[PDB]
Amino acid sequence: SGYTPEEKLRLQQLRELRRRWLKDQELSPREPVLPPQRVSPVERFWNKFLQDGALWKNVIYKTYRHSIFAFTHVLIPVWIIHYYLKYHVTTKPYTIVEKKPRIFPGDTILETGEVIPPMKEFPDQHH
Amino acid sequence: SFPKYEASRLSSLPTTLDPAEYDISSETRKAQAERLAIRSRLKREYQLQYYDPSRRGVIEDPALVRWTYARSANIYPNFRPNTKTSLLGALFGIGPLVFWYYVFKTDRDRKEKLIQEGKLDRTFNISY
Amino acid sequence: SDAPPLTLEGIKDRVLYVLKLYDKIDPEKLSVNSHFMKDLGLDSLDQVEIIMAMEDEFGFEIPDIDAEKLMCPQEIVDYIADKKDVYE
Amino acid sequence: MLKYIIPTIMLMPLTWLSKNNMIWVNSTAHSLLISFTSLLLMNQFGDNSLNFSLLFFSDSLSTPLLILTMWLLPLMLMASQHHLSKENLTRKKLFITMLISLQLFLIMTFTAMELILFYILFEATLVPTLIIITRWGNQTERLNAGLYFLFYTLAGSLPLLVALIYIQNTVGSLNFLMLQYWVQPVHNSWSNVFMWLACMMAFMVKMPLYGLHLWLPKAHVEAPIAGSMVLAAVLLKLGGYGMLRITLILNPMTDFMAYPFIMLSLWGMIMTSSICLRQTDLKSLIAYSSVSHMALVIVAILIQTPWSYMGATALMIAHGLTSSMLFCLANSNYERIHSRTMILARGLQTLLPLMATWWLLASLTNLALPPTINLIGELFVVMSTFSWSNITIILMGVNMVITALYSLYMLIMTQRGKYTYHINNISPSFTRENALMSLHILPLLLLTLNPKIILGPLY
Amino acid sequence: GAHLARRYLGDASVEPDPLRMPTFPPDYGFPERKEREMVATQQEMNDAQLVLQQRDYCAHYLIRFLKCKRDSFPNFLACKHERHDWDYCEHLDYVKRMKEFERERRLLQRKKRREQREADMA
Amino acid sequence: AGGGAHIEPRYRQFPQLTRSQVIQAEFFSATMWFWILWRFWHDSDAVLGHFPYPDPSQWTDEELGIPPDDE
Amino acid sequence: YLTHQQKVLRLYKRALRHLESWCIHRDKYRYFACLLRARFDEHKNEKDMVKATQLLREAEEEFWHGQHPQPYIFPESPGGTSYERYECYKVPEWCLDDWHPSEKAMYPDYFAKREQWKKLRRESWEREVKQLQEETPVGGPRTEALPPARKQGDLPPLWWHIVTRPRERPM
Amino acid sequence: HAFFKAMLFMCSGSIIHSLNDEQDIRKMGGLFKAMPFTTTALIVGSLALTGMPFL
Amino acid sequence: SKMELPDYKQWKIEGTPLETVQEKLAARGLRDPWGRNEAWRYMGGFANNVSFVGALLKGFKWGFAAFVVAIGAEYYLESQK
Amino acid sequence: EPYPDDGTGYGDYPKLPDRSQQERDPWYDWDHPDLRLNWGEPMHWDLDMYIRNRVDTSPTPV
Amino acid sequence: MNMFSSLSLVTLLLLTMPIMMMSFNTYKPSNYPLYVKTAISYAFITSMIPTMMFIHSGQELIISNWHWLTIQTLKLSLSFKMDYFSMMFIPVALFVTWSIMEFSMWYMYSDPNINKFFKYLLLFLITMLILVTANNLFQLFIGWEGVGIMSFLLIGWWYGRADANTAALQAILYNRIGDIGFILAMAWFLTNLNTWDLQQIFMLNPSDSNMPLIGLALAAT
Amino acid sequence: KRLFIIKPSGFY
Ligand SMILES: C[C@H](CCC(=O)O)[C@H]1CC[C@H]2[C@@H]3[C@H](O)C[C@@H]4C[C@H](O)CC[C@]4(C)[C@H]3C[C@H](O)[C@]12C
Ligand SMILES: *C(=O)CCCCCCCCCCCCC
Ligand SMILES: [Zn+2]
Repeated sequence: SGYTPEEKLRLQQLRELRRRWLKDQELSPREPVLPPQRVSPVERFWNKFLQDGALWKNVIYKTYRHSIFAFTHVLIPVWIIHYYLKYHVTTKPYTIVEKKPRIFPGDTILETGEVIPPMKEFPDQHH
Repeated sequence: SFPKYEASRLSSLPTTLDPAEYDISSETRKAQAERLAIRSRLKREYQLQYYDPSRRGVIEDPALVRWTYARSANIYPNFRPNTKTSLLGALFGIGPLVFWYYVFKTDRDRKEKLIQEGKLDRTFNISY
Repeated sequence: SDAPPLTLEGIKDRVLYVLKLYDKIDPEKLSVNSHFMKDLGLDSLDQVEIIMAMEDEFGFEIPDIDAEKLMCPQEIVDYIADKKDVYE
Repeated sequence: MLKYIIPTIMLMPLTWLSKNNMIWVNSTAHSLLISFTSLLLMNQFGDNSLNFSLLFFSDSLSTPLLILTMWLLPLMLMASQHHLSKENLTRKKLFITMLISLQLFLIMTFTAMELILFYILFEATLVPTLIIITRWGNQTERLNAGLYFLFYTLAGSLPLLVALIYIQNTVGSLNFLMLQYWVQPVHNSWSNVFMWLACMMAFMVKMPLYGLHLWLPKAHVEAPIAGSMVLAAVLLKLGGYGMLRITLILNPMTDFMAYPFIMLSLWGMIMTSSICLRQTDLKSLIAYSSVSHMALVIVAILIQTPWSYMGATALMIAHGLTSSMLFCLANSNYERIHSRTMILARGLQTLLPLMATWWLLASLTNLALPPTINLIGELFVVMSTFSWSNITIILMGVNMVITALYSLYMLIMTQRGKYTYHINNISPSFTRENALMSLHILPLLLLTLNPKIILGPLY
Repeated sequence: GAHLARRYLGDASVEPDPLRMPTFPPDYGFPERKEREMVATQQEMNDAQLVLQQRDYCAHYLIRFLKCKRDSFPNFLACKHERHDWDYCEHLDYVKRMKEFERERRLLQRKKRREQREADMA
Repeated sequence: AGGGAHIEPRYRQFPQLTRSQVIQAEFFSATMWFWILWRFWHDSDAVLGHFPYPDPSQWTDEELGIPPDDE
Repeated sequence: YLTHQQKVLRLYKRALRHLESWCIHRDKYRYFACLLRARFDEHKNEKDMVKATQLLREAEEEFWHGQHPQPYIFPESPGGTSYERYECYKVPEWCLDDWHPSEKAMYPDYFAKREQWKKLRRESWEREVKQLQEETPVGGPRTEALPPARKQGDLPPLWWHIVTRPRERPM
Repeated sequence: HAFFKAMLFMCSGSIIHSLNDEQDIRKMGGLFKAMPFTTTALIVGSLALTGMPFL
Repeated sequence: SKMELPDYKQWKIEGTPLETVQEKLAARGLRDPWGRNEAWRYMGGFANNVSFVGALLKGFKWGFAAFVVAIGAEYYLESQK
Repeated sequence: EPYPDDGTGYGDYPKLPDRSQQERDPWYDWDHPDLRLNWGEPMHWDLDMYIRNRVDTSPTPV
Repeated sequence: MNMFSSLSLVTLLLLTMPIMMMSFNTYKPSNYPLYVKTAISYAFITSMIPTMMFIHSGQELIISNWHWLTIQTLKLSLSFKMDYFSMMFIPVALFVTWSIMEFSMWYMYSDPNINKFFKYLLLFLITMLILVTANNLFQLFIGWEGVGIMSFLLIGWWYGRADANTAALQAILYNRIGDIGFILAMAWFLTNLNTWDLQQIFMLNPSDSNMPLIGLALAAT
Repeated sequence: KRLFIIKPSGFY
């Protein structure tokens, strides 16, 4: 049932070829030949300064990455949104509708100072 | 021994249970030889063109072409009006149009009266 | 995905290793080039249960159209290398 | 409208007096300048339409169609360059001339204030559109597709000519502004029944209406790419524009005469959508899609509700950009494999990553993914028809299901899967093709931010 | 519960009809029952934005719970006592609901005995 | 992928482990039971009942108002 | 068609795999794996082709009733959970001829090696057609198997696509 | 629900990758000691879904 | 790096429940020539796998001690103030 | 075997078994692995319905 | 009110920033997967501020920032409804997505198109927060359809696998049937109540509601 | 051991 001599020889003929082909699908140590990409002063500054582990500074370096993120992604957008909401949205009727705050008995109101009577005396219970 | 397997339109009979994959007569195997004969020639013709390095483009497939011509262009010239096509055409074509005409016609007349008589509710209906 | 590749030698080593645990061959007489049906005295049903053991070793099925054409441990290594793209 | 008519005429002297190798650059550059100046027609008021003179006027319904028409001419020039490269220079100039005349007749048709002037120009579009199909089609079926297109229209146009003249002898004028004040109710007599048919069947054949649509799969398949874009983008919208105008003088007879054309349309959506599920030709599949989407416009116009007229106008603008984009995408493949069979080429997303993205966006708009204008118009028509009869939601919903299947079926069949092994000439996408698709989808997606300009007079 | 068998697998007139209750007069059988009073006022409940389902006699104790919730922030591991008082008050109100069901249950049996008594003797 | 230990893959043997892996894994399992036990200790009512459900039959007609059959 | 040894061999592997699906635990599978082998061992050889064919049909009928409703499948096999998963990363070889020269220069060595492969392909094409139009019956071939190169330095006919196919984990 | 059902899928992924893209549980077993951290999460999640008290 | 395969002979079906199968098959005159191949699954660090109840009881011993000591602090804390 | 000449416009197109493409020998070396077809093989009249994406007529366990 | 509203809209705007920067504005091919997760981490924190304020005093406000389209007597706006359901689900989705996003960096590290994979996940997250916070049906409908189509692209991620395409297309076949009910709900509310705003639906409680509710049940099925 | 990944032209 095995391979006939003609076939087993053909499979060997191709087998040598394929392994050579797969060997040719390899990259020389120089490749890829990237073009003259320039590095900014910030990129080269950190490469020189980050050579050593120096666990004491890795917190500082992490802070810079996060601090850069916070200002651009959390502080500028909130600035723009707040300016948009306070001076354009809230200048039109009912654009921002807010549920009136809950008023419990025995409370003081900031706007005028009204006081609501606490309650009628309760029939004290237990348990 | 075990209950027979019932083939269906959407459930074929397994090749193992088909009572024709065990007996192989002299003529039964003779035909199968030609099947792999004709289909072996095609595999040869395709591979002469597929592997050719001077060929860049599309290997036209006459089997594919005969398929579309039959599906689209060669239907009407082989159409004969008879009881089979005439009735199926009236049932599929005219049928549904008539059915939906009465469903919509009945409902709208029924709805119209409820507006003349005031029995319909349109209290907050000002977008139409 | 992080699984180390399979070298040509690694395929043979595990191929032979599995055969040695099959209680139908003499380990000393068992080399890479051994015909199951002509040298080591195995029946076809013995070879089939060798392929099933081989598939569960490398974790991939092999067709019965070709698995019924492997008659040597070396042929098994060639088939796996061809399928799994091993070159060195 | 002379500030657009005269510049369009001057495209012909420019094309014929230009150098041999700069005809595609001169015509494309200046036809884009005409399109830019068409934004001045957006000066619309909430009470009165923009009336220019005794002949021409523009309102919120004509303006979006005028902008779409002048926008397509530059696009059609780009798509025609590949298959005309080996063509004689003299004949390559006559091709560019037929398109210019087609634009000239179209802008004058969408602004004509007098219906007979509208009819003459409405009927003049057949001549250049026929020559494009019959002269510059590739297959042998173009000759027969030319006759089907020619005679289906005229068989309904000639009765329209009698009906329009009969109205003038009775009302005294066909000026559309006059007809808004002198219109009189239509009594229920057998004569008025046939007056209704004569006034509408010309516009039903061009939309087209299911049952009279056999010309579309022939004209939109055997026509070249330029012919297919204008055919499916503006020449179907002449039917819709006609009905939106001439229904002013058919009430209340439209209340009961519209029933047979609503069942052929509501049922025709399902039948034509279903046909797309088994088409073997990629260009044919896009054609049968036009029938399904144009069946909603017919329903919207015939029920005469403010929401339905806003939807119909938005449906026509949305479908013109989407339908044209699909034809362009189909032709880019044809320029490589030179066959329209849909299953011949598969797994194209492996070879052409960016052109596959255009396929995705083109498919989503076809199935009305919100908030695209495809969905805005299709939603309004579905909101208005529900008030007509709540049972219609059954038919509208079913078609939305079948639309998703065939829209995503052609995307999967050609873009996904495994590539054909013997198709070895799929060269990368040229900048022309990518620019051609981007000019279809970017303006379509931009109208979402300010959709009120394509909703029509009843907005 | 277990009464389901009686209502479905047993006699009907004995078991009440929750949809139609109450049936017998609110005062018959008792000597001028004292009306159940509510401490919380309509204006008071509105200012607390109490859900309608919570506008029950048990109100005026949920208002206590809310004030502690706001006056102990963040201390969600608190105000447990006020939670119990509102729970307990609902429990007492819930308990009385069973009493009406049980009271209504037997009063139906009386109508059976009295009607049976006159029917049987006559 | 990016980091982590570099434990080699055993061929047929039990895989290698690390100190932090087992301690951290074993830590959370213990914290689960402490939470269950502590939570059960202080609020066992929620998982065993809050208040006793009165038995309807043990009541008496006096607290219900069932008139005598005589009238 | 498929002879008689092949069917019983095919039928034997399925029984083990389907049985293996019920067993799950590896101690049980060996307990019944031998029995199944014994059941075939009962009717080994025995000649009498008419009786052997009759038994196999009953064996097939016996199998179908007992097949696992959800058989185990290897991930990278038809019906598995990874079949064709990596066909979306298998770009053909001819697509490299269309690269822009500005991006061929990033792999000067790889394309230099490609030139040799293409050069070999053109040179060897003529013989492979010669070799195939001589070692074939007059009425066209009757088998899908191809003959090898009956010489030294000559590549097997029709080798380009069988050799240069995409890798099984191309990315 | 989102917490422990999200956790269960992530923990299952750890099993699948470690077994050479194997999903069927008929070719698994003996992972209590091999993957303790996944084991702990697969058990914490397997109990929250069941509804163990106070989780 | 090179892979170091353990010795093939060390996998002995003895002790594992695989030889038991051979013993059970031997009771009817049958042998299974694969016991050793599966031997490694029942030996080494894979043997003595926990039971289902133990898996649910994981970490209870360590956790329980925290509970008893913790509640003791509460009792003392209540008395102090 | 041509289709019945009953006037439905089937012509002389070869009728073939209504077997879905999902139930063809998968391990074979098809010219179109996705479709399970060979160059020149006469395609079924309803081939686009039987592609592996749409309809499966394979034997069922029950 | 000023801090409550701003910290809720920034959450949604923050999630789109990685998508906006996909326009070759910042080119970090090897760090984009880490970029997206960091955005989700910062979105969880900002969402907690609105959540607490609803815990403290139960503050609820409605934002209608943009006037989009006005059809006769119907006015459509890009409204956001920050209430009980929005302020508790938003932290959970981001918290859970945060873990899935972090887990994906490990699981899909070898994928060649991991960059495209983290755009689709982020896009789905946006379409879920549009559905969650919608104050009108049309805005709710945009998110309802959006999550459907993103599920289609992610399910058929390995598009060479014919089984993936079938499962992807099948997932849009069933949701389209449900969409029939959603269109029915939009139709009934416009016809009879003359609105799509959730505020007006709850303020005109109709006695008869079997039809619109049946649509929602079909849609939710 | 980096290997060359064939991809369609990403320049155009
Ligand atoms: C903050 C995050 C991880 C930092 C860390 O290791 O802790 C890092 C990873 C990649 C960075 C981002 C990418 O560099 C892309 C953007 C361009 C600039 O780097 C600044 C903003 C920018 C948006 C960066 C913000 C921040 O520095 C990021 C998001
Ligand atoms: C009342 O509402 C009971 C409804 C049925 C729920 C309980 C079903 C199981 C009861 C079994 C215990 C029976 C009492 C011993
Ligand atoms: Zn071409």
